[PDB]
Amino acid sequence: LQGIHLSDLSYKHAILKESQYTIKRDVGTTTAVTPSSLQQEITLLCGEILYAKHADYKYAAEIGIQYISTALGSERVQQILRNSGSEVQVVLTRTYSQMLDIHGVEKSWVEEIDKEARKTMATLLKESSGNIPQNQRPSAPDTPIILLCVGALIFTKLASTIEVGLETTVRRANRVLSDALKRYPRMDIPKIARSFYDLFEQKVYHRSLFIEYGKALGSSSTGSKAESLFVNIFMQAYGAGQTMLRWGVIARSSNNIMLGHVSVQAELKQVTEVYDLVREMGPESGLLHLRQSPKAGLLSLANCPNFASVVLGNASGLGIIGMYRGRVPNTELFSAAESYAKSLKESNKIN
Amino acid sequence: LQGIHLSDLSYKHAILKESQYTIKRDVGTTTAVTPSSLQQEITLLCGEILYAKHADYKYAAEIGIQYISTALGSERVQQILRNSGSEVQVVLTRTYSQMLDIHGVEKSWVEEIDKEARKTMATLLKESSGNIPQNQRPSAPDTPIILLCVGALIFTKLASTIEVGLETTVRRANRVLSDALKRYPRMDIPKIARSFYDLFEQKVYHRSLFIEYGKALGSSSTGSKAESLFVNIFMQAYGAGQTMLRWGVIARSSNNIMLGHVSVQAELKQVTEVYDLVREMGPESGLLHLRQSPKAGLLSLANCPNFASVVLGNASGLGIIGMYRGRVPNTELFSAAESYAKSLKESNKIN
RNA sequence: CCCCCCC
RNA sequence: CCCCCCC
RNA sequence: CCCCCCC
Repeated sequence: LQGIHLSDLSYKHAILKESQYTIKRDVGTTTAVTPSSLQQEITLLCGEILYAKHADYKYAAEIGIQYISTALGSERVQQILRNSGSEVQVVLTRTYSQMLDIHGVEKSWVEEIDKEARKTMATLLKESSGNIPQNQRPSAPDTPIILLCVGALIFTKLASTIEVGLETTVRRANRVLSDALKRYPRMDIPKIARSFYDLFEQKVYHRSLFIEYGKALGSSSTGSKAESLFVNIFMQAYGAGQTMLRWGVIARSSNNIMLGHVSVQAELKQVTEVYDLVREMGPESGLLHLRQSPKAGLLSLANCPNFASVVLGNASGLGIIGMYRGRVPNTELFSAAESYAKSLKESNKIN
Repeated sequence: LQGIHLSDLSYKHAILKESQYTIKRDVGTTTAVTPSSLQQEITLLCGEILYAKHADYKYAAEIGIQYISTALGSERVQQILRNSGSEVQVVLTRTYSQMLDIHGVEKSWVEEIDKEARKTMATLLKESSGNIPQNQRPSAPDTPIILLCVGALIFTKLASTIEVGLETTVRRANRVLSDALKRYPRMDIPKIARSFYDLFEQKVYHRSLFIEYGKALGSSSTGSKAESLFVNIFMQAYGAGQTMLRWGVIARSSNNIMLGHVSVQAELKQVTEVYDLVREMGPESGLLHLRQSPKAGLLSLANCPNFASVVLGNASGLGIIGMYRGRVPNTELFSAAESYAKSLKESNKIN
């Protein structure tokens, strides 16, 4: 019975990877970038969104991506978008009287944001004592990273739903971005997070651009505290969309007894096949669901309902499951595993 | 008695593979493609089929394949059709007053679809408040993928019959494509599925084209949710036409005792020969029945009636068999295996 | 179809 | 998010 | 002849 063996998942991945034809999408579309020579200007804009209370926050995500384009460069951004499987043609950014004319961003919106911020600055300078510290002004150099930090908070929740993503973004930004909130009392994290979620859903190639910024930021030798925060959040997004694999390795670490049941041991073979596929893809496997790479879904453990039920039960017993909205296929295994996991958690055994 | 050994299946595959002559079919036939430069137009068409209620849905499959041709490119599509063993000459697509003139698709049909959709758009804009969201309009960029998703749903049922294929397509599309159904309330999945089944049966080389799209989609680094859904369904079609091999490896995983009977052990040798042939073909073995490759049928286990009866009985015991319409050659083994499989399923044993 | 928690 | 002492 | 279920 040794030769009755199939190896379907390896075959599916082999078909998907060895393709001699390249897909083509977004052929007639264009997007905006800003060259690095305008960074000192875009910083102002990226901060002139933050300390004023604006009626419309529609293109804040585009301004964050513009700052990313200044950091990487126009040519590198065009190359990344082209190599992301999307033939979107970059349109450069110009200046006019100075302010920016970003492609796809109406000049009325930029003028409105600038005028609102100038009025707020005049109000906070006329009434107050004129003692604005160095960190409270819009031209601070970490403001674009603070906006990209809101973008990165909503980035970690791209596998989740929109409402959960916004709630988590606001909840985590009231604490993660406490210092920026103190510096800028009136920054509307909900609306900026909504703009960033809309951008990531509509223009999916900007997810690849956003990931390249994380790499270009993580590889740097030095950085400010805003950039260190951004990289921390970006790496917190790494295993997004594959929490089932992480909880499975957690269950294996917990030495759950129900892993030895007959059906779990039956499915362990193809489970190990999924993990082998993870290793085969390697470091870029974690970014599959963040990029919405169609190759994602080869890592799904949905074809092993009993293993998934045991792992979810173990997670629920340890309290890791939290408020996870996933499905439990086999409820009896789930309840037994949850009970055993709680029993193991309660007991304190030391070797 | 060691030398009394034949190895017929390896010899049959050796004859089939080592052929110095190439077959020629469809010599005088032609088909239509659309170059990538017209993608932004074809998208409109592929969506202008979806939100209106059309009397005739005859060429919807051809419009989906046209979008595939835009994605891959005209030259790559001609090369794939030529390398699929079919000498069909691609005819390019032109525009006229703008609309498309697709070869083999009557201009009356395209005009009818466009006019019906325009009338529906006028009716839903005049009566309603003129608040059409960004996802509900025909020019949405995932509409061609939604049509190809209906095509992929009926693609997974090409080994099955037409009526079963249509019923399964409608049943699965009411849930898989729920979001598109909400966005486009009036999309007739039955008629579009009928058009796609007709296309796949008549023009069999388009199955190869359709498979190339799946690969060109799976190899991409990023994709929208429609394309991720399409790749998920396309990979769900992988082992199509060879569920007997999958249920055999399932039975081996179940450690069915009746695998050790005399006749099953007699046939296990040539069964292992079939599985070895599967490995010999490798990753492309799963797509044999989807492509209607004549080499398919070398993977048939119909020459092992007792092994097939035991495997089907095991599947019926575990409940996997569902409503499978296959034949049970040896009924006694089938009933005993089904009884044992139910007994194993009922008992809950943990190691 | 997949995904879905917390930091 | 991370970090947080003493020399 | 082969294929035939569910997701």
